[PDB]
Amino acid sequence: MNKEILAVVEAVSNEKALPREKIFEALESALATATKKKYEQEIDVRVQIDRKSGDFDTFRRWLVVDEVTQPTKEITLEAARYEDESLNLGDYVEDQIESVTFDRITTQTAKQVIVQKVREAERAMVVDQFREHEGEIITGVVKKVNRDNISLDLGNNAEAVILREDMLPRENFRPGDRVRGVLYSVRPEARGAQLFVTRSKPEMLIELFRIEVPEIGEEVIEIKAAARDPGSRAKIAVKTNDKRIDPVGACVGMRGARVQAVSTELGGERIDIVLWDDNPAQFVINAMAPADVASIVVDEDKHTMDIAVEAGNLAQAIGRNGQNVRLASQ
Amino acid sequence: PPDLRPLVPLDGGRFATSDLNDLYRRVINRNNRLKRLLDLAAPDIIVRNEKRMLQEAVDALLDNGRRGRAITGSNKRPLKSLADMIKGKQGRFRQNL
Amino acid sequence: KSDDVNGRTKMYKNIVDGNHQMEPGMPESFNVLLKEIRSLGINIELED
Amino acid sequence: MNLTELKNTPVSELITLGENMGLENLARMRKQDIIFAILKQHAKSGEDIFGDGVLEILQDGFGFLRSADSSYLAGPDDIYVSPSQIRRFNLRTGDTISGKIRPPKEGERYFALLKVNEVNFDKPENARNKILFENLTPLHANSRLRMERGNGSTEDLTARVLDLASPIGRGQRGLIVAPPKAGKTMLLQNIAQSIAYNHPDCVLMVLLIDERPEEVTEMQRLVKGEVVASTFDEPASRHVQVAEMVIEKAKRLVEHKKDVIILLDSITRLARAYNTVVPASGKVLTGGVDANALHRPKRFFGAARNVEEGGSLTIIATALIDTGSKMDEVIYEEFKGTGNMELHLSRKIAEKRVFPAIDYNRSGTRKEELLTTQEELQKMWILRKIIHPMGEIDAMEFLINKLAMTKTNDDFFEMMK
Amino acid sequence: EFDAIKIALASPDMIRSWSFGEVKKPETINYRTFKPERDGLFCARIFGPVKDYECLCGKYKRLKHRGVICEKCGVEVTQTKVR
RNA sequence: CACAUUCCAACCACACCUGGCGUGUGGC
Ligand SMILES: [Zn+2]
Repeated sequence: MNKEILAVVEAVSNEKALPREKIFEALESALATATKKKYEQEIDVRVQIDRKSGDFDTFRRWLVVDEVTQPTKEITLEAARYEDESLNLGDYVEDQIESVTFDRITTQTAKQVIVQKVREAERAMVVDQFREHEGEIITGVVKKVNRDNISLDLGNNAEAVILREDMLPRENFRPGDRVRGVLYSVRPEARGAQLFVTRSKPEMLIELFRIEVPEIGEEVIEIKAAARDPGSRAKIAVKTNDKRIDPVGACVGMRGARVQAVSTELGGERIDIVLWDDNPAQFVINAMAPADVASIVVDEDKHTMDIAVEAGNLAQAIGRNGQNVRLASQ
Repeated sequence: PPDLRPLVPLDGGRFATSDLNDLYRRVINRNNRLKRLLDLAAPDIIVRNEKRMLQEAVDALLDNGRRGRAITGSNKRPLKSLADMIKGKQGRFRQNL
Repeated sequence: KSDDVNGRTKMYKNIVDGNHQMEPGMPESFNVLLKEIRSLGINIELED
Repeated sequence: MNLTELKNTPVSELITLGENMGLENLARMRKQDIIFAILKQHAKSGEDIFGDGVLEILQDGFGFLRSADSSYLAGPDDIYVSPSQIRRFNLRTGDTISGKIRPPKEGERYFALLKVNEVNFDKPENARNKILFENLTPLHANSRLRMERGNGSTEDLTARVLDLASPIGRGQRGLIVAPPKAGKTMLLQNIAQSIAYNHPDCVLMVLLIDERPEEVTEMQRLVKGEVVASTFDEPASRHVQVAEMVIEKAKRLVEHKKDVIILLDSITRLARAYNTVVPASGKVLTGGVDANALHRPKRFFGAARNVEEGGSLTIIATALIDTGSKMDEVIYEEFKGTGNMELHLSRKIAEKRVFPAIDYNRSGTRKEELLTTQEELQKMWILRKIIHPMGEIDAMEFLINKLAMTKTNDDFFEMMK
Repeated sequence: EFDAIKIALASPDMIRSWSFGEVKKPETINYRTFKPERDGLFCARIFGPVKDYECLCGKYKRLKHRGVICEKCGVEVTQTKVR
């Protein structure tokens, strides 16, 4: 009976994680699905269980449209003179009352839809409370590994997914370690995992600097350009707003003190820390650095840039896979 | 042997027991009572009657009904002894061998 | 087929494996009779 | 090749070392599998290994040697020990042991202990000549553990007020009573720093039960001492496990005539854990705590005492109050009159961002006459009489100002005349 | 396997040799718990383990402890067929 | 130092049931 409904709403474990209002909304959906499965005809029904004053009372939704298929839920947009509508849309009736909500199939569908709704609500809640920290480095142990994606736990049943594109090709995972990344995507409507954390994207590098470099975070050394090759090489152009600070001794550190740390965090990724410049020439010279550039050709109609490197420094300006150029193109 | 003695948990607190169990229990009871009476220096006639009762119990366990008084354990029916589990059309030879 | 506590299982395992051959063993009820006679004041014993 | 030599260095050194040793990519494995595979491949070259770790008794009879890298938990690199060694050399929980070890032999999966060389920093020959814990005669604290640095740094005030509010001694029983976000962490860090500086002879250990990982990683590199912790990443089974581990380590060390000082944070988390791992006994009171759910916290706390033959066990745990749930309160309730020394921090003082926020007269130490001298005790009484009529907050500010003018407390005492 | 069967009288020493214990209590089992008595008509240390490879006190229930008796009840952990 | 075992990705082991005995009735 309704006493059983109150006992159910009071005997939940996650009481505030899914409050009485949304509990009774899920129960309304349960009873609506039950009444739908009762009659062979399809009819939308609202319940309004009356959380604290009274019991439930089913109704009959019309879904006012000019169609006639299954007229149990069909009524024209002009039927408003008798039965006291007086509307254009939204005209619903309260004809059928006092259905049964405790038999076998009703209990089964109720339990099923309640499980579904509570798990969905708790997943969406534990993801949404972390959504405010989008674009930050977070800790947390991984849960399970697979050939397509991995799972991470941020504490208090916080499920996060990391897809294969977010993982590095030779990134190493084992249930037990704390793989740290940056939250980048949230989809609170996803049927499954929706907390997306990445480490292959350049923004993580910024966040990496945000947890390592004290210069960044105060907007004194702005991170302007960033291109990546997972596990191979990251080309970053960071500008200096002041004059007495050199990124080769500030962003790089003291003889590879910061660049080495972010490389080990990224799993051995070469990090070319150069200076951003308002001139495309110096920008592309710093992009292919270190090298010896003796040419510059610019074309704004085709947006192309030709750099004839010196004879012999090919492996110094192109190298493996042309990364020194490809990342520059990126 | 214990499992060779029929004793199965019936429906409820009651157990389906064998007729040999009652015999062995009565034998043990009278033996313990006799051992107690021998320590308290009971009168000669009392220990005589106790020995007679223990003899009755052990011969009933051996072959009930042969002494002349077929004692019953339940349902006012003759009890099943060790000799009864061998003789007749219900012993081991006629039924289980 | 009836009494061998360790023969019927062996026979079933042989038959399901396509082996139509038996093992004598010893009937359990015979050991039961041996114990029952032994429970009396009578000693029954198997020789060599 | 020792176990600790790979136990303490960071993961990066392990990476370069295994990459040098010509390994499968070790970056795919856990720290414990890293050390396991490296020790495997080292023994595959023909070296006899040495190792160390704290023993844990299992109910099947055999024991397992854990490290502080796993926070004393089950891992692939745990060293198996037979029950017969536990018999002959008289081993038990808490006995830290170092000696000859080998990788698991053919078909096994855990290291084996060959030859015992050090039992609780002692010869294994005298390890059988030990005194038990419950047979000890406890006492009050007589030796003073001075917490003042004397250098007069800015944060050192939070230590000097210690010597002015609640004295500490070897084997003291201290309870920190404070609401959340009042300044318990910085207080505990200063306590650990001052103890490790002024008393480097006594072993210093800290308990972090259901804490944040950032606090753990900041603690493990701020204090000069081996720390153990357990965040909320793990079930309460891990918390109770590390609880027996640390308490038995302290017990065996004090049995070896050593002074142990444990800083536990927080006892409320530990009580929640003990309550949630204990089965229901049908005895429920307000808050949702079982009646026997508190026997384990009572045991862990009553483990503190001052031994007469030598050594002592000081246990200083922090409790949480004003957390909105009555259950926590009930915990603090049974821990109200159990301790003989308390540090009461009121949120009313911490709300003004004036640190340290310590309630003076609500704090105190029982039988503190045996910890300090006569001059110091008289000056403490005079200071208490001066601070009593005034309130909490600006009176604490008054103490902070009077402490900041002088360099050490000798000048403060002389000025108070 | 074996030759002819021999039957004769049972000497008291022969009975004691056959005996793996002595039943003293006239009780068989308990009402609440269905476990057998200590040394009644249905005993464990006298006849054998009621369950397969599991002692009466539950201390030695694994196959590794199979073959030995306990320290309190003293029941040789084996199959129940020994009963 | 020695005896002796080593508590956990599918799954192997953790299975399945009242003729104790009597009475009554019926059939061959
Ligand atoms: Zn047992």
